[PDB]
Amino acid sequence: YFNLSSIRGGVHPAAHKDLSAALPIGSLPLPPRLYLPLRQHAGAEALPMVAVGDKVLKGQLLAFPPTEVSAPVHAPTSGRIVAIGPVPAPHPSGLTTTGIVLESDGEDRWIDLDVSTDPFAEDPLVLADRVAKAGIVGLGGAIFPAAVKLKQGTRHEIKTVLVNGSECEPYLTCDDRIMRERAEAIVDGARLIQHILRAYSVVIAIEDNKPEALAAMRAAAEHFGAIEVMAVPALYPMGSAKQLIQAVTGREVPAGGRSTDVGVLVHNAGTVYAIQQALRFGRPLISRVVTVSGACVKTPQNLDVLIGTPVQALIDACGGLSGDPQQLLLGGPMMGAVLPSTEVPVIKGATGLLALARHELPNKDPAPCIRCASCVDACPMGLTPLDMALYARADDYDGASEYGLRDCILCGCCSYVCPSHIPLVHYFQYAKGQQDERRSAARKSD
Amino acid sequence: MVAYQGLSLGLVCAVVALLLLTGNIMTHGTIAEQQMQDRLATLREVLPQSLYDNNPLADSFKVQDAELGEVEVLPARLQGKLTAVVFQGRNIGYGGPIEQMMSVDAQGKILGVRVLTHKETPGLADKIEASRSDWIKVFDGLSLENTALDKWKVKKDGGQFDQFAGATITPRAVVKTVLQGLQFQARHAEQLKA
Amino acid sequence: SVAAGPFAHDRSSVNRIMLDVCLALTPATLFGLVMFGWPAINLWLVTCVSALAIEAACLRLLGQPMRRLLDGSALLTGWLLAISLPPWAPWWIGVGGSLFAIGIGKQLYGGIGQNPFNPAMLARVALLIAFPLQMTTWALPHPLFSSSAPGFFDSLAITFAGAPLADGMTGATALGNLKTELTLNRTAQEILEGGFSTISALFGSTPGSLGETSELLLLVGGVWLVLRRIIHWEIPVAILASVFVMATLAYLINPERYAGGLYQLTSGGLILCAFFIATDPVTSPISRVGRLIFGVGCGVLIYVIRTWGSFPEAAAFAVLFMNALTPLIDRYWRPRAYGRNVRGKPLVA
Amino acid sequence: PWQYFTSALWQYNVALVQMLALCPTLAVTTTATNGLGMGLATTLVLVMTNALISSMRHTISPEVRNPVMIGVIAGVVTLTDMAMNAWMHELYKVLGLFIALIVTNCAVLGRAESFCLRNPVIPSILDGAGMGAGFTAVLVVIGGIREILGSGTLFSQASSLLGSHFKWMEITVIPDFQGILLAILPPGAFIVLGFLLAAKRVIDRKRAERR
Amino acid sequence: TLDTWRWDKPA
Amino acid sequence: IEATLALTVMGVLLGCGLGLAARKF
Amino acid sequence: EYVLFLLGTVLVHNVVLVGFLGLCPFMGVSSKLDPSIGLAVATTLVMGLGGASSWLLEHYVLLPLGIGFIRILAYIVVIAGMVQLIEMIIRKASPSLYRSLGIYLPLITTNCAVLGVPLLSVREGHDLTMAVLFGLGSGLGFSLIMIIFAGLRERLALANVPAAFSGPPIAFVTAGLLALAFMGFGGLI
Ligand SMILES: CCCCCCCCCCCCCCCCCCCC(=O)O[C@H](COC(=O)CCCCCCCCCCCCCC)COP(=O)(O)OCCN
Ligand SMILES: CCCCCCCCCCCCO[C@@H]1O[C@H](CO)[C@@H](O[C@H]2O[C@H](CO)[C@@H](O)[C@H](O)[C@H]2O)[C@H](O)[C@H]1O
Ligand SMILES: CCCCCCCCCCCCO[C@@H]1O[C@H](CO)[C@@H](O[C@H]2O[C@H](CO)[C@@H](O)[C@H](O)[C@H]2O)[C@H](O)[C@H]1O
Ligand SMILES: CCCCCCCCCCCCO[C@@H]1O[C@H](CO)[C@@H](O[C@H]2O[C@H](CO)[C@@H](O)[C@H](O)[C@H]2O)[C@H](O)[C@H]1O
Ligand SMILES: CCCCCCCCCCCCO[C@@H]1O[C@H](CO)[C@@H](O[C@H]2O[C@H](CO)[C@@H](O)[C@H](O)[C@H]2O)[C@H](O)[C@H]1O
Ligand SMILES: CCCCCCCCCCCCO[C@@H]1O[C@H](CO)[C@@H](O[C@H]2O[C@H](CO)[C@@H](O)[C@H](O)[C@H]2O)[C@H](O)[C@H]1O
Ligand SMILES: CCCCCCCCCCCCO[C@@H]1O[C@H](CO)[C@@H](O[C@H]2O[C@H](CO)[C@@H](O)[C@H](O)[C@H]2O)[C@H](O)[C@H]1O
Ligand SMILES: CCCCCCCCCCCCO[C@@H]1O[C@H](CO)[C@@H](O[C@H]2O[C@H](CO)[C@@H](O)[C@H](O)[C@H]2O)[C@H](O)[C@H]1O
Ligand SMILES: CCCCCCCCCCCCO[C@@H]1O[C@H](CO)[C@@H](O[C@H]2O[C@H](CO)[C@@H](O)[C@H](O)[C@H]2O)[C@H](O)[C@H]1O
Ligand SMILES: CCCCCCCCCCCCO[C@@H]1O[C@H](CO)[C@@H](O[C@H]2O[C@H](CO)[C@@H](O)[C@H](O)[C@H]2O)[C@H](O)[C@H]1O
Ligand SMILES: CCCCCCCCCCCCO[C@@H]1O[C@H](CO)[C@@H](O[C@H]2O[C@H](CO)[C@@H](O)[C@H](O)[C@H]2O)[C@H](O)[C@H]1O
Ligand SMILES: CCCCCCCCCCCCO[C@@H]1O[C@H](CO)[C@@H](O[C@H]2O[C@H](CO)[C@@H](O)[C@H](O)[C@H]2O)[C@H](O)[C@H]1O
Ligand SMILES: CCCCCCCCCCCCO[C@@H]1O[C@H](CO)[C@@H](O[C@H]2O[C@H](CO)[C@@H](O)[C@H](O)[C@H]2O)[C@H](O)[C@H]1O
Ligand SMILES: Cc1cc2nc3c(=O)[nH]c(=O)nc-3n(C[C@H](O)[C@H](O)[C@H](O)COP(=O)(O)O)c2cc1C
Ligand SMILES: Cc1cc2nc3c(=O)[nH]c(=O)nc-3n(C[C@H](O)[C@H](O)[C@H](O)CO)c2cc1C
Ligand code: SF4
Ligand code: SF4
Ligand code: FES
Repeated sequence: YFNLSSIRGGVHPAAHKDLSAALPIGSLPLPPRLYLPLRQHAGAEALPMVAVGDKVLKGQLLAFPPTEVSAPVHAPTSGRIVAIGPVPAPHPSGLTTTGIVLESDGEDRWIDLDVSTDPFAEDPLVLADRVAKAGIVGLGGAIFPAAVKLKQGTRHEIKTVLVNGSECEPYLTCDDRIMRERAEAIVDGARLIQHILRAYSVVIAIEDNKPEALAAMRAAAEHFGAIEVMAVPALYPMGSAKQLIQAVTGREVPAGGRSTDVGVLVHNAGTVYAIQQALRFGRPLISRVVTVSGACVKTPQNLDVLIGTPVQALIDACGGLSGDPQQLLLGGPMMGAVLPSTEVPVIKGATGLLALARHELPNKDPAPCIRCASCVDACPMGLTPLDMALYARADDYDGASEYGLRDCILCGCCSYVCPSHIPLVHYFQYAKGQQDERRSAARKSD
Repeated sequence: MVAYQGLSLGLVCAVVALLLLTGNIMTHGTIAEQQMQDRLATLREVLPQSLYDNNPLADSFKVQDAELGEVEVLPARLQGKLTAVVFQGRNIGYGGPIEQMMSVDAQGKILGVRVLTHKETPGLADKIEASRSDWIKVFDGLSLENTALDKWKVKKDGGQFDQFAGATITPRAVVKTVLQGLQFQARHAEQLKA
Repeated sequence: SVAAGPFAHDRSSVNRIMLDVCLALTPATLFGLVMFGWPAINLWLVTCVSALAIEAACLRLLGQPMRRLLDGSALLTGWLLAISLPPWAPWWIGVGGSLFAIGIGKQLYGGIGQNPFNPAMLARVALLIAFPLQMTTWALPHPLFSSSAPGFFDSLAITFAGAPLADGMTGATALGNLKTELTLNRTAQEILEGGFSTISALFGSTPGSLGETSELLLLVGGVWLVLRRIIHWEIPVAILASVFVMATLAYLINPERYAGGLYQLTSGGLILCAFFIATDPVTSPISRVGRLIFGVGCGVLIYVIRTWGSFPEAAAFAVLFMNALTPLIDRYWRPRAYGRNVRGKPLVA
Repeated sequence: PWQYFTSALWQYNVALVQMLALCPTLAVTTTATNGLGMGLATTLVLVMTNALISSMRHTISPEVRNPVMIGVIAGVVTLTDMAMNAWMHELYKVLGLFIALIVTNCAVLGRAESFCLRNPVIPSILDGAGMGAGFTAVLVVIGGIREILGSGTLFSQASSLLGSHFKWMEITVIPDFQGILLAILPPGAFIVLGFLLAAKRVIDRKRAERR
Repeated sequence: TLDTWRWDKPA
Repeated sequence: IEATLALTVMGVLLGCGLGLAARKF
Repeated sequence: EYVLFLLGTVLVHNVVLVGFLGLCPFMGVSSKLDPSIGLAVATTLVMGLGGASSWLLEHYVLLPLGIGFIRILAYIVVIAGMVQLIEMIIRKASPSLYRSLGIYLPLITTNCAVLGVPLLSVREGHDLTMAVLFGLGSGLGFSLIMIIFAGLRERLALANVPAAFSGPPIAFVTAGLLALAFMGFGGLI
């Protein structure tokens, strides 16, 4: 503890968190139809179990995992299946994907949940498989199944459960409100995780730019001992698992290794809240919290949205587009993607619905690199982005891999501090995609 | 096999050596003449033909002094009588030592000064060469009796000799060499003065 | 085509950097121009205009967009070359230097960010080598509006054409005077007692280059540049520390032969080279240890060629040598990654 | 057999296409007359060596192929030196070491080892003559482009170096010119050579596009 | 398809 | 003469050395 | 002292920038750093041994017998011979060693530097120790220049050099500028 800070890089972008983190979490009227993609997680894609025209209740297991590394899909609301086919996906390409379409009946009747009894009584494996049959996908961006992470963590020895409450992305305030209003729930979820993984204490960390969240967390968790609330600095690449681990524990996650090596596990606050809900009440992951902000939105807010709700309904709920949105990002400005259209659904990993106007989007006129070395002074991983970009532009991906293309996390600190405006992150993404394509080809060859 | 590998190499070396020897026996003669003629051409630029009769590069002296060390005085005798003596002087300049030649007559009057070797920066102190400026031709009537030991310096130090625009170290070295040569001739009488 | 992130920026630009560097150079350039007068102004104007025009022509030939002219990469080089030249120099000296730098040194390699050598110092070295007489004629300070400096048309005849200046308007500086007097079998103390004052040399009351003369306004500009986070303190700190330490050691060893410390600092283009010229981003290391090595080597070479060399100042030569050595330093002193040791293999825990 | 002569001048140049024999190209080039003299000496030695090797082609055991040939080359070089030290001493003093440094001339040995071993005497001789004319052309173009920039004058002291009969080549360009000193110096050689290489590239591309 | 979609090199 | 014999000796020494080296290695 | 002589040979009297010796392999192999380093080490070793052997032959065979005009021939022959040996003995006695020194040895057999340096030594009339030091200095200067020009050419391989100058012409221009930068060391030693 007693954070080492360091980080060895980082930027201070405009937070813009004061225009949305005022109102409480709103609610959505039930939209007519929901589009649920069958791949809302990492790894394999779940297989459907219902047919067209079937009647399902709120919480039914529409799709099941084909392998260990997957996650089921649960019906957000009671209704009738109308399509098991192609649906638009929340991807920059705009291509379609396999997915179900559910017509909202409007009754909104819950299924007979399999509630547990005395959650602090059972062995860790039973709780882990209960989480597995809950749809938890780790709503922090990595969309990785929480059950696999917990099962792997139980194998080793864990000395600390680190709740990643440091929402660092600009314009995003979902974590702030979810921690202000659900402090008891997040503390109980942290306790349940600490029981699942035999550990010592939880070190729940929040950034210093959220005094209300810190006060609420400290008020909620002061009678139970090992629970701790920590104040990390206000840095952009601070929510990352590796950077937060280095800041709190003081060690470094070895390259090509997992967080369990240093005996620390990282979970987002929304993921821990979902785990707490699943363990205490048996409710699967059906809805989450998203942040709608930007200069083109009449009323920025945080909305509790069902999975599969179209983006257009979300925009209409918050008043409407008060002008022409130059960009419609899905997530923070440093990692968001351009939405092809407003009919795209909301996957479990969707974090924001930013509507950036012209005055918020900086102009960029690319120029030759002047080798000012401002990239090296901002990279959290201590790489040399200029050399990586030079080798990627020359199609020498092998040379770029030597300079740190393997360890890059695409945080976007490169292009933020570039005098001659260069899309360094675009180069890195293109090089990684080319490496993945070559790897796929050569693997198929075998 | 080993037959070719050594036989052909030895044969090449032997035949080529023989041909080179046949060339040497012819060219060794004519190369010495060319080098001696080059030496005479360099010497003649400061010594007019009428003054000397015998061959200057046949009776070269070797004189020890107290400062310069060993000298290479070449006499120029018309009829058993010394008329001019040609020697060389060395002095540290800016880019390195400067080797110049002096051809001073039997009465102490300088008959001409030429700079043989120098490594000064071109375009700034290259005027010492007689093919670029007439400055080196200043020492043509001066001696140790019409110029006391106050005018044998550049104008910067209070003398009578002009200095190059932007370069004074090289003229200082040349004037010092000329003065030292004249004083060396004055010290060693008879065999150098007559 | 789809657009990639991030969608945020810090409003930085190359134009702002170059304009800030020019603004930092302005207080010393004004002091230099006022002290020497109209010929200095004419030389500076000619050098800057020639730099801009030749950059425009080179951009037109190579096909690059004309917006590259507006980033200040050529105006800064012209400014540095003009302030690095003798004050009362002919126009063709400045024009030739500008053509040799913007051209061979910068545009022949592709443009900004591609050249491996410093353009301004390359032009200065080429001018010194090609024309030694015109680059070693230092005019005494003749302040503007002083009743002794030439008028506005006499100064035009001085700068353009070839009218000889005067008998008595040209003197010797400090380093060259010290070396000459040492070659005149005088000890290294008598020379500095009656031929050098530190207070006047620090203010800038001595003959020298156009902007080199003042070692205080340059220091203020460099400090402001460091506080603006445009340059890194490693190179200036290393250069100044190395030169001062070597000079002090030499003075302590042989006081009657070596002069060091204040004399070495307040003489020549050491401060200007350390702050504004050796900190060229395109031709400097990108690491911290690399920058420290760059600065230490620059200082050592500058002092070595100053003391035992054949030049009175070798800031340009040291900078060019270290620019040549830069790529090896870049490829052998890369910063440590995350979760890896210095050698690069993964950490063990 | 004349086709090789017409091809070795521009299509395959010893120092402009094959990137060989750069030491004499860059060192003895300060005057056009020096370049012409070096080029002609190299042409003479090339012709003689090539002819001798072609005549003695049917042997030269491959395992010892290098030194043997070097031997022959060395002979024709050494004799050459001892000729021009005895009857062209004024030219010999200027060239100095590089007249002796023809044994290691990469172009000479490469052409010897690449053509002479598989061709008759006359094609060998013609090839050598073409290579030497190409070398001479390069050493005259670079020599002139450096001399003009350094002093303004074209071929100079030809009456002394190459004999009074070649006085007619003494022509002055840009009278009343002090010249740029950098062209004579070593930095002036590499830049001029690079510019000539780029000009050759450009003219070749223009011809190819016209084709 | 989506799994075969990859980024285009920046201009 | 005393020179050609030395030249031939050095030549045959080099030839025998290279031949023995090629044979053994 | 010997340190001043070595430094002067390396910097003040560099065999390439102000000597114009061994330019063809220097401009043909410097595209890649590892071959440049290998050839630099190999040529340093070869030039040192060649200088030592040339001095021994000149002061023990050529001069006592009265024949000097054969010198060039003798020198090259000996050096060539030696190089061949230094090559083939490396092949299988240390097979791992034939990846950094042996592969590049064929080149330096005829380099104009292994021949240039000994003749220059001959002109100055150096002794055995001085000749060996001169050879090693010339070698360490050839290295110091190749292992510095390779870096620049590799930096420029990834640059944006115009299509009319990419490759050899830009290398020649960079070499000219590097010689103009080395010119500052003149007269220091
Ligand atoms: C005139 C005497 C000057 C004396 C003083 C000179 C002092 C300064 C020297 C400056 C020389 C010029 C520097 C500017 C070069 C700009 C290059 C622009 C880009 C480029 O490569 O353009 C190409 C140049 O033409 C070529 O590639 C052809 C070039 C042919 C050169 C022939 C002259 C050889 C002699 C040079 C001696 C210099 C000595 C200097 C001491 C043609 O455009 P591109 O094909 O790249 O277009 C691509 C678009 N698609
Ligand atoms: C990369 C770091 C290199 C560190 C180098 C440190 C060694 C250099 C300094 C010690 C040598 C000082 O060298 C001393 O100075 C003078 C010039 O002042 C050198 O040079 C002097 O002699 C040479 C040879 O004749 C000529 O150029 C001229 O006469 C003069 O310049 C001398 O050889 C020596 O007397
Ligand atoms: C891009 C275009 C070129 C810009 C750079 C050149 C600017 C003009 C420089 C011209 C220089 C000519 O050089 C100088 O000319 C001026 C007038 O100009 C002459 O001046 C002459 O006319 C002026 C009035 O016009 C009189 O006051 C003066 O007494 C008389 O001498 C100078 O005697 C001469 O030394
Ligand atoms: C990018 C900026 C470039 C700036 C270029 C400026 C070029 C200026 C050229 C100056 C010309 C020579 O300068 C001039 O020389 C001549 C004779 O030599 C004399 O001047 C005489 O001829 C010039 C024309 O050449 C007439 O303008 C002048 O009235 C007359 O007196 C003066 O000395 C000086 O006016
Ligand atoms: C090598 C790096 C620098 C590259 C240099 C590019 C070449 C630039 C020109 C160099 C010319 C050198 O030659 C130089 O010619 C100029 C004309 O311009 C002559 O100049 C003469 O006439 C001009 C008018 O035109 C007057 O301004 C000048 O005062 C007078 O001397 C110089 O007396 C001579 O020294
Ligand atoms: C931005 C607006 C303008 C700001 C600049 C205001 C002017 C500043 C520059 C003034 C410089 C001239 O001022 C001074 O003039 C005198 C003679 O007059 C010169 O001559 C002398 O002055 C100094 C004064 O200490 C003497 O010690 C010294 O022996 C000698 O250099 C100086 O070298 C020069 O420094
Ligand atoms: C009497 C003559 C004295 C000449 C002095 C010349 C020294 C030049 C530099 C002056 C000092 C500048 O002061 C400098 O301020 C910067 C402001 O970011 C500090 O900060 C600097 O280092 C820190 C780490 O230590 C970095 O994280 C930071 O990015 C960098 O800017 C430096 O630690 C300090 O060295
Ligand atoms: C390595 C990084 C730099 C370290 C610091 C470098 C400082 C500058 C170099 C200092 C060099 C001193 O150089 C050396 O000075 C000594 C002084 O003892 C001179 O020595 C001379 O004077 C001393 C007394 O002072 C006599 O006893 C001695 O017999 C005589 O030779 C040497 O001839 C000279 O070689
Ligand atoms: C710049 C940042 C790094 C600073 C590092 C400081 C480390 C060294 C500290 C001890 C330095 C002592 O430095 C000492 O100062 C004296 C004045 O007292 C200076 O000496 C000064 O006055 C003497 C006469 O008194 C003059 O002959 C001399 O030219 C002048 O510089 C010298 O430079 C040095 O002899
Ligand atoms: C021509 C003159 C040349 C001058 C050359 C100067 C010597 C340079 C070579 C020796 C360098 C040794 O470089 C070695 O690098 C390691 C990292 O690998 C440094 O390690 C450390 O350096 C600095 C210490 O200030 C820290 O800020 C840095 O974070 C850390 O890496 C060691 O402190 C240093 O010993
Ligand atoms: C790596 C960094 C190393 C820094 C340098 C440290 C070593 C410095 C050695 C030089 C020490 C002084 O060494 C010696 O000093 C003498 C007298 O003092 C000076 O004086 C020299 O000048 C003349 C010509 O100017 C020379 O011909 C002569 O050899 C010598 O007298 C020279 O500079 C140097 O020959
Ligand atoms: C952006 C750059 C703009 C460049 C503008 C240049 C304008 C001036 C053109 C160059 C100077 C022409 O001025 C020149 O003057 C000299 C005498 O001084 C005379 O020229 C004479 O000397 C010059 C010296 O280089 C040579 O051309 C030649 O030896 C002879 O013609 C001519 O009058 C004219 O060639
Ligand atoms: C890595 C870079 C290293 C730089 C070089 C190391 C410093 C070298 C300094 C050499 C200084 C030469 O200094 C000059 O030379 C002579 C001999 O040549 C020195 O002489 C000194 O060393 C010689 C040789 O060991 C002794 O015999 C002598 O008693 C002593 O005085 C003088 O002090 C000076 O006149
Ligand atoms: C650039 C970047 C930004 C990140 N921002 C956050 C964040 O704001 N909140 C968070 O919890 N994790 C953040 N992370 C890390 C992961 O999203 C998450 O912490 C971990 O990988 C999986 O946690 P989960 O299992 O709780 O989803 C970030 C990572 C990177 C690389
Ligand atoms: C801090 C700093 C220093 C600079 N120094 C120089 C310099 O010495 N010479 C130069 O031509 N440009 C200099 N520039 C301008 C820029 O670096 C120049 O365009 C590149 O060297 C061109 O390749 C400098 C710019 C900055 C920001
Ligand atoms: S995107 Fe990759 S290279 Fe760039 S700063 Fe982030 S981790 Fe470093
Ligand atoms: S920030 Fe931009 S200009 Fe600076 S080194 Fe990195 S890529 Fe180059
Ligand atoms: S290396 Fe000298 S000619 Fe090839």
